[PDB]
Amino acid sequence: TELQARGLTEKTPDLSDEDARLLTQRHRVGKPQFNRQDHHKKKRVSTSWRKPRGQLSKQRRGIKGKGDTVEAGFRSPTAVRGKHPSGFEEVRVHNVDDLEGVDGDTEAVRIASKVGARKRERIEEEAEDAGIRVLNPTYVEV
Amino acid sequence: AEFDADVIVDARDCIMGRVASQVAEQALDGETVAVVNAERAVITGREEQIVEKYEKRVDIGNDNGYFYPKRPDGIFKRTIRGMLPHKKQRGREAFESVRVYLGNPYDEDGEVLDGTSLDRLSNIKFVTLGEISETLGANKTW
Amino acid sequence: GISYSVEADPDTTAKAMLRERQMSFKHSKAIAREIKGKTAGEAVDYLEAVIEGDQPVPFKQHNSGVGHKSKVDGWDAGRYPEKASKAFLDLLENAVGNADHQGFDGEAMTIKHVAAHKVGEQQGRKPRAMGRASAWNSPQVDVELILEEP
Amino acid sequence: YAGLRTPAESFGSGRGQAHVPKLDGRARRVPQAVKGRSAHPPKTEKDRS
RNA sequence: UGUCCCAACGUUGGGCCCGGUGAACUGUACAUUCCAGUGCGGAGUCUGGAGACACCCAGGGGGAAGCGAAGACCCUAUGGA
RNA sequence: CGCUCUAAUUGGAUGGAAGUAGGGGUGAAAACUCCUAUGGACCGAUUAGUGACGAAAAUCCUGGCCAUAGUAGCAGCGAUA
RNA sequence: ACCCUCAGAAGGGAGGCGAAAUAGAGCAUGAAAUCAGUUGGCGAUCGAGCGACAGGGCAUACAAGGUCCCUCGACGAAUGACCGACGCGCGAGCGUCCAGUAAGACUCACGGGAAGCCGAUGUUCUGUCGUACGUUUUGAAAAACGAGCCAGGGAGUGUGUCU
Ligand SMILES: [Cl-]
Ligand SMILES: [Cl-]
Ligand SMILES: [Cl-]
Ligand SMILES: [Cl-]
Ligand SMILES: [Cl-]
Ligand SMILES: [Cl-]
Ligand SMILES: [Cl-]
Ligand SMILES: [Mg+2]
Ligand SMILES: [Mg+2]
Ligand SMILES: [Mg+2]
Ligand SMILES: [Mg+2]
Ligand SMILES: [Mg+2]
Ligand SMILES: [Mg+2]
Ligand SMILES: [Mg+2]
Ligand SMILES: [Mg+2]
Ligand SMILES: [Mg+2]
Ligand SMILES: [Mg+2]
Ligand SMILES: [Mg+2]
Ligand SMILES: [Mg+2]
Ligand SMILES: [Mg+2]
Ligand code: NA
Ligand code: NA
Ligand code: NA
Ligand code: NA
Ligand code: NA
Ligand code: NA
Ligand code: NA
Ligand code: NA
Ligand code: NA
Ligand code: NA
Ligand code: NA
Ligand code: NA
Ligand code: NA
Ligand code: NA
Ligand code: NA
Ligand code: NA
Ligand SMILES: [Sr+2]
Ligand SMILES: [Sr+2]
Ligand SMILES: [Sr+2]
Ligand SMILES: [Sr+2]
Ligand SMILES: [Sr+2]
Ligand SMILES: [Sr+2]
Ligand SMILES: [Sr+2]
Ligand SMILES: [Sr+2]
Ligand SMILES: [Sr+2]
Ligand SMILES: [Sr+2]
Ligand SMILES: [Sr+2]
Ligand SMILES: [Sr+2]
Ligand SMILES: [Sr+2]
Repeated sequence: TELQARGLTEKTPDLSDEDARLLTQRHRVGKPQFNRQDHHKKKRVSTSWRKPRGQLSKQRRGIKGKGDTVEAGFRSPTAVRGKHPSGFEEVRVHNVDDLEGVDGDTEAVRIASKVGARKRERIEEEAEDAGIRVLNPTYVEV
Repeated sequence: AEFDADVIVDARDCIMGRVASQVAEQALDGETVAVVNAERAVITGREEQIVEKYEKRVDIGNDNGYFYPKRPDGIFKRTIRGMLPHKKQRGREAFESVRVYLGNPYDEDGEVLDGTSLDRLSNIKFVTLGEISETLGANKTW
Repeated sequence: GISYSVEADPDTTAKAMLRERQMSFKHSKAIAREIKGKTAGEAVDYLEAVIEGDQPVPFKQHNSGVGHKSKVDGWDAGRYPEKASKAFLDLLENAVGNADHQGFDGEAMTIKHVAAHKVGEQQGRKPRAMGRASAWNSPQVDVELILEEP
Repeated sequence: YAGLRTPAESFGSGRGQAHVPKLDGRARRVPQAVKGRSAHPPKTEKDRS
C-alpha cells in the first residue's frame, strides 16, 4: 500500500574516530563552487572550470571577490576523500559477481544506471543477504 | 502631527554639528529623536564667512538640481542627513525617525545633550540658525 | 504547429485552434490577453466592438509610437486590430460550435485558456536602393482556446 | 584539393567584413570556412609502418 | 526685389490619429542621471556628493570622444605599382 | 581529465542502450556518477594503440534567432482622380 | 472512414488505426538562442561588471543527500578577564594579587526539539570585496582593438635530413 526501498537502506559504516572526525571536517569546511570566471555573464560560457589566462584577468590576479582559483590547498583530507556523505566508500557494480569481495561494513554498492530491472533485482537480493547496502535501491509498493 | 520620540533634544544655544552627530548616532541605534527650537541652534565662527558658505549652497544648482534648504528647520535636518547613510536602507530608516522643529511643539522640555552647549558669556563669534535663515531670505515664520 | 499547452477535462471543456494564420502576432498577444477570462459571448461582443471602432484593445507590450486612448482602463496605449480580431471571432465561432455539439451552452462558457504562438514566417523579399533586397515577411500564427463550464 | 576548387577571394578592408575569401557571397577555402579545406588532415604520404 | 531690417498669413504634399502591409541600420554587459574629482592626462559604470516613483506620446538633435569606412594625412616595411 | 576508432581482457541493454531535460552524490579541478521524465537501439570499463581530439574571442565561418518595431516606406515627379 | 463546424478537398472539434500520431508527411531523437502562456522569488522612493564568500526572507511530492538546532556536561590551542583587596598617577588611567584562573574555535556524550526540517536548489535582502572577458600596451573600466545572441564549424601536420 506504500513504497519501500529494498535492502539495508539505513545501514551506516563503522569508522575510526579519526575518519569520522575528518569526514565531519570535510562536511563542515566544504569548498567554493570553482566555476569559470564570468560564466554568469555570457550564456555561451559554461560553468565548467578553466584556469583564467587573461594577462589582466581579475580572478587570475587574485582580486578578492572574483572567486577562488583552484589550488592543491583546497584538497580534501586523504583519509576521507571520495567517500559518500554517509561515510561509505562506494563500489560501482554492474552484476552479481561484482558484489564479490565487497565488505558491507566499509563499502556500499552503486548499481550502474545502465543495468536493467531483471538483473538489478538479483543484484539487490544478493547484496542484502551479503550485508551490503545499495545506495540506489529499487522502491517497491509493499 | 504627533511624533512618539523616545528623545527630545533642545538645540537652544547648542552647537549644531555636535548635536547632529549625536542625534545621528542615536537614530542608528533605533532611537526616535525630535530636535526642538532649531531656530536657536548655534554655529560658531565669523558670521560673514558662515553666511557666505550657506549662500553658495543656495546659489549652486542646475537642471538636475541641488535643492538646499533655507529654514533652520531644514538646514538642521540636512545637517543630520549628511551624517547618515540615507541612501542605504538602515540609513533612511534612521533619518526618517528624526524630526526637527521650530520652537517646541511638545509639552515636555527637551534635554540638553552633554558636550553640545555653548556659553554665550564666553563666546561672541557665533551665529544663530534663525539669523542665517533670515539672511538667506527665509520667511521668519518662527 | 502547437499542441494545447494546458490540460483540459473533456467532460467540462471545449477546445479550438487557429493554424498558421497570416496576421499580426503582436496584435494576437494583445487580443488573447484582453479576452481571457471572459465568457464566449462577451469576448464576441467585445471583438465586434473592436472591429466597429468602439472598443480599443490595450497594447501593453507592443506599444511603440501608439497613441493613447481614453477608453483604455489602467493603461494608455490601445488600438483596433480588426484583422486579428476577426480571426478570433472564427476561433470563438468554432469553439462555441464544438461546445454546443457536445451538449454545453457554448456562449456561456468561460475562456479558461487562450494564447497565440508564432509558428513561423512566410518569407518575402523587397527590392531596395543600391542593388540590394531585404526581408519582407508575414508572421504565421497559431492560437489555442479552451472553453470551460462556469 | 578538397576545399581548394574555388577562385574565392577576400574583399579586403572596406565593406565592414572580415578578410575571408568569398565566392558568390559565400566564404570558402580557408580552414575556418564551412566547406573550406582541412587544415592538418590525414595524409597518404605518412609512413604508418 | 522678403537676400536683409523682421518676420506674417495663406496653398499643395507629408508630418499626427485609424485599417492593412511591413523592412533595415545597430546591439560585450549593465545602464534614471547631474556636478566635481580620479584615471593611459577627453568617465552614464571608479570616488565624493547632488538628484532620481514607473511607463508612454510628440519634438529639435547637447552627449554616448554616436552610426557608416582595419586614416586617403604623417611615418615605418631591406612592401607594390 | 575528456573525445574518435583499433586490438586484447572483460561487462551492460527492449525487465529499456545512446542522446536530451530537470534533479541527487563525488572530485582542488579537467570531469566522473546516480535519480526521474523523455527516448526506442545500441552502450561501456581496464590495458596497449590511433588521431581530421577539447573554443568565448580571429571586423573568424555557416545556420538559426531576439531587440530594433507594429517602427521607416506604401506622399513629393506638371500625369493631385 | 463517419459525424459536427466552416464560403471551404482549407483549418478546427469529435472519432478511427498503431506499442507510440508528443510517429500524421523535410512525419527517429528534438539542445541552445528565443517566443506564447504560466509557477516561485523580487517589484512603480530608488543606482549600474550583473558576482564571490557570510548570513537572513520566501519557495520545495517521491527518488538519487541526511542532517540540523537549544540546556547542560567533557575536552579546551593561541589568547585571556570582570569583581574584590593593596599600592601608584595632576589626570585619562596604571601596577601587584586573585590567575595563565573564569572564558576560549573544533569535536564528542546525556537530555529535549525540528522534516521545508539540515544540506541542496530558485529568487531576494543585508554585510565585505568588486569599473567584464581576450588582445595591444611601460600603463586597459578605458574616450585603444574585437564581438548582437545561440548551436555547430574553426589553428604544431607530412616527407627527407640533422641533433
Ligand atoms: Cl594532488
Ligand atoms: Cl537647482
Ligand atoms: Cl548612503
Ligand atoms: Cl568669541
Ligand atoms: Cl512578430
Ligand atoms: Cl575536529
Ligand atoms: Cl605545439
Ligand atoms: Mg553561462
Ligand atoms: Mg506614434
Ligand atoms: Mg540596379
Ligand atoms: Mg570540406
Ligand atoms: Mg587602415
Ligand atoms: Mg601620400
Ligand atoms: Mg617600385
Ligand atoms: Mg583488462
Ligand atoms: Mg566544438
Ligand atoms: Mg582565448
Ligand atoms: Mg525608432
Ligand atoms: Mg485633379
Ligand atoms: Mg521529428
Ligand atoms: Na563651525
Ligand atoms: Na541650491
Ligand atoms: Na511595454
Ligand atoms: Na486610460
Ligand atoms: Na481610461
Ligand atoms: Na568549384
Ligand atoms: Na604511406
Ligand atoms: Na517669400
Ligand atoms: Na543627440
Ligand atoms: Na602606381
Ligand atoms: Na560583422
Ligand atoms: Na536564500
Ligand atoms: Na589587439
Ligand atoms: Na581589457
Ligand atoms: Na580612457
Ligand atoms: Na542584425
Ligand atoms: Sr537507465
Ligand atoms: Sr559615539
Ligand atoms: Sr514596449
Ligand atoms: Sr584603407
Ligand atoms: Sr556613485
Ligand atoms: Sr525626429
Ligand atoms: Sr580541431
Ligand atoms: Sr525581426
Ligand atoms: Sr496619392
Ligand atoms: Sr519623391
Ligand atoms: Sr483526434
Ligand atoms: Sr585551560
Ligand atoms: Sr559557437
